Amino acid sequence: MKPKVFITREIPEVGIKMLEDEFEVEVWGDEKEIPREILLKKVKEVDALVTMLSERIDKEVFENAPKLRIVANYAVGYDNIDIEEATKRGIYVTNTPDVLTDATADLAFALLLATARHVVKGDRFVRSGEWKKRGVAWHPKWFLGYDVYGKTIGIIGLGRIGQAIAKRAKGFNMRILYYSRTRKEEVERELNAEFKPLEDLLRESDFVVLAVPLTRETYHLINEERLKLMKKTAILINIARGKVVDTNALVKALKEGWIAGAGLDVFEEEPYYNEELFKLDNVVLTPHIGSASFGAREGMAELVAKNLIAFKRGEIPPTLVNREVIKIRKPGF
Amino acid sequence: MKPKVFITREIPEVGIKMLEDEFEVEVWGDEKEIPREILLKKVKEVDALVTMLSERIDKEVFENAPKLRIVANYAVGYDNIDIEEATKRGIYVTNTPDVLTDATADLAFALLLATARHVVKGDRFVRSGEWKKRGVAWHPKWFLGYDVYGKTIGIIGLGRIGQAIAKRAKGFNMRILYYSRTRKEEVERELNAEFKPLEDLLRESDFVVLAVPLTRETYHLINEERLKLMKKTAILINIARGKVVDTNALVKALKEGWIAGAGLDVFEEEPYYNEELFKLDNVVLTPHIGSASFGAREGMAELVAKNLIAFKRGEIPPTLVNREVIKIRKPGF
Ligand SMILES: NC(=O)c1ccc[n+]([C@@H]2O[C@H](COP(=O)([O-])OP(=O)(O)OC[C@H]3O[C@@H](n4cnc5c(N)ncnc54)[C@H](OP(=O)(O)O)[C@@H]3O)[C@@H](O)[C@H]2O)c1
Ligand SMILES: NC(=O)c1ccc[n+]([C@@H]2O[C@H](COP(=O)([O-])OP(=O)(O)OC[C@H]3O[C@@H](n4cnc5c(N)ncnc54)[C@H](OP(=O)(O)O)[C@@H]3O)[C@@H](O)[C@H]2O)c1
Repeated sequence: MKPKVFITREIPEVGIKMLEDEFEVEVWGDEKEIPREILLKKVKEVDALVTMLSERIDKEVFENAPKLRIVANYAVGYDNIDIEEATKRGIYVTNTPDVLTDATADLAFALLLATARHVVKGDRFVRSGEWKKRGVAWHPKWFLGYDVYGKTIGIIGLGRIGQAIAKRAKGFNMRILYYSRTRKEEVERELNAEFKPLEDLLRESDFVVLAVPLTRETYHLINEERLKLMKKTAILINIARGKVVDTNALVKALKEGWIAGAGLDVFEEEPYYNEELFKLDNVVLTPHIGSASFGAREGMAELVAKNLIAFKRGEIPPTLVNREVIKIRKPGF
Repeated sequence: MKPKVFITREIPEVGIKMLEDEFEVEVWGDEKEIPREILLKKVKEVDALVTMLSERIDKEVFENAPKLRIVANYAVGYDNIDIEEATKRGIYVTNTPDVLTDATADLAFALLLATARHVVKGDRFVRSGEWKKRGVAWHPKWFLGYDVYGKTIGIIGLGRIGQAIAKRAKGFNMRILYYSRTRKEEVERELNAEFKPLEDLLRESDFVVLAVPLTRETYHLINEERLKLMKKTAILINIARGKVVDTNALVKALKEGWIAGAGLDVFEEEPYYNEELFKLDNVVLTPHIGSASFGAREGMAELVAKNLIAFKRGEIPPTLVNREVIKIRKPGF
């Protein structure tokens, strides 16, 4: 167990214990994210790294990590890693797909329902004592929300999570529409999902759900132009990446009533603060807790360890993101 | 259109307009529920009544309503009406089943997911600016919640809404258990639901959902004894009636960690206020908004009108609750 690995956050002990028997492990345990200056210091002697989205693994990090051969992201997304640069350097990059699919799909529906039915607003009304203080038991128009069952859901990005969201949508007998980079006729057949050009999906959906990774092509995909295409009664749900949505445009759309509401788990900056957005009572916000379930956190921890241990043994990591690297340099330290 | 009807709340205009062409309609439009003294005054000359749960239609009301022949509840529950007394007097009682089934089942799942994943707590954390102010982007243990997909759901009361909840549970690939007064083998076959004695359902469920009406038999069904039977990681969801749950016992169970959390849409008194309950961050509360969807409210309004108009025409109301009354007195004014 001579290989050295530095883990940038206190992930589940199950994964740390698996790594301890194969690597010399070090784990960042401060309350705040590891400072850039300290990260550059820590990567100087490591053979492997386990990172969070908060760490920008760019060329500067690689230039300061001469022994680094594998970076395991404790996340399924990898927009925080310069994949092209890594591959060029023969550095393997892994992520945690599948093990967090159901937790994120569950949260996506939690936001869809909470936003559609004003659960957060209702909770505040009761909990604050306003309900009792005002002395009125019920009104027909109070917290009047949108039906979900039988309605149309438009999923943008029909990947691992997009499909999981579609499976749940069938439990609500919804009409499923989707727009994605790759068409999946088999999924279309099995779930009765129907492919639609982005423009038509936006016009026909009662609920628009974002499940695409952040790339040059998805950056601000949902802009002012597209928000205007959506139904005024439609709700936008984002569990993908904040930068996939033009926040200023979204806030404008909500204030002007172009759409009915939005449920967001991701933002353009994290932590995030936007006074105008936070004033709106037709939005539901969560701090990137998509994979925050006991099962997901554990699976992610075990998967990160599996990838590093497989690599140490000269095997191809199970969830390698840049497979071209294999031809550049064979696995191992 | 000589029959007179008094409606105790401003329900959707679609229903009021349907009634206007067949009855002389009067609609209570004050901010607060109609006072008892005024209700007794108003029922003196009416032939029909459209009531909300806030109105207790007991013997005292009947004794003061000599012309009353039909009471249409704008609700599916009717624990606010003395059905036995009504029948005896030849008074027809109708409710609004089915038209609000999907809205309530949707809200039930909204609470299940919101409670399991700490959506309300997360929203407060972001919205209050605490997330940004503290400057920490993410922690592995923050808002750590329970997986829903593939977990076990125990539905108590497998009726219209209980079954709707089970259909949604299949979208989450859940193991479905149920305890109800009547066994439905066909539903067991179609949804893979499994009947279980109440005690076994409580011990085996990860999520316990209440969907039974309030009766002498369901009053405080979930008491201290039964809360102790549930898993310490289980969550209780109540969209039925508040009195089906011993609130003091529930608060004790939550404070002591007997169960993981609870999502409640109904309370023992409405409006409700309970300082100890409202302090708990593992509960989600909504003000009886189960049927608060545009579609449900409209369907309910049309159904109430359909029942009264059918009755006027000497027909049996579509959703008559006390069918024994037909033999007591034929329909009509
Ligand atoms: N909020 C959270 O906590 C959380 C949790 C997990 C994931 N996420 C986010 O969700 C993203 C997706 O996760 P996942 O595992 O489903 O990823 P995945 O299976 O790759 O799915 C991504 C989907 O987006 C499609 N796509 C990519 N670029 C597109 C474009 N330009 N236009 C239309 N569709 C495009 C992909 O198409 P292809 O078939 O062509 O590749 C695929 O269908 C992650 O990258 C991450 O950003 C967030
Ligand atoms: N929160 C809201 O806004 C909202 C909205 C709608 C309804 N509700 C509440 O939900 C209740 C149920 O509505 P629904 O239309 O599903 O009613 P429903 O079809 O009668 O369903 C009630 C279910 O409870 C069962 N049940 C009755 N007594 C029982 C007992 N002692 N033990 C076990 N099971 C028992 C019934 O069995 P059987 O087959 O034997 O009759 C039936 O399966 C309503 O009465 C109301 O109180 C609340």
